[PDB]
Amino acid sequence: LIKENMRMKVVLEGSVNGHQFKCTGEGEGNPYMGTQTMRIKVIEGGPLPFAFDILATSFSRTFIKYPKGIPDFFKQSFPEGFTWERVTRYEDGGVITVMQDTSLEDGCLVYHAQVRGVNFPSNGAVMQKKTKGWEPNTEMMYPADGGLRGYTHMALKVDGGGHLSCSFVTTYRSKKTVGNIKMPGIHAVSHRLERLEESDNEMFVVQREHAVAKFAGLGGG
Repeated sequence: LIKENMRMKVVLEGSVNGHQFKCTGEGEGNPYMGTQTMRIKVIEGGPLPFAFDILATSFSRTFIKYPKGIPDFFKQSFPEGFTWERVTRYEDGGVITVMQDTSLEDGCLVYHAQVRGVNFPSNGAVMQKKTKGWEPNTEMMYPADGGLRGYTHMALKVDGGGHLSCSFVTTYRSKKTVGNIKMPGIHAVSHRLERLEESDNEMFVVQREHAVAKFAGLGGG
């Protein structure tokens, strides 16, 4: 079901500080190598009056490299797929809630994300488009009643060389209820998300991600 080269398509829509928009993306990657690239268009509501960086982490968990010794929750969830629900809090008060469905349709991964952001300061780096991409990070993953909870502290680079911190907790839930998933233990996922291309107003973006699971040291228990 999950081949060495897999394509994905995504619809992402919602609002940030009351501004409605819709984006569509399509890409491909190597799910067992933890690599993927996506080409994204803002098709409604552009140009967005906020940094695209705040959406970039909402566009793919099937594409994580898992070593022997750590079961891959996401790959095992197919054909039914899985969902994820996330609340992201930024240090300047911005809050983004995202609900995402992941499905496998005609051999393609198909994502739908609904996003609602509020409370971003009007003259902050996000709403003034003064961001410069995400620093690499490590997400902790914990088993929780047959799903996973992911916990992340991320740093968004800003003009002036500072960072805006954010944290989030993601609930990952499998839609497979025929067949069982072999649950992992506590582990960590290292991510690096890079912007490859962008147009002037960010209405076209290409981004690539590398994600590799690892054991979590003392925090692994």
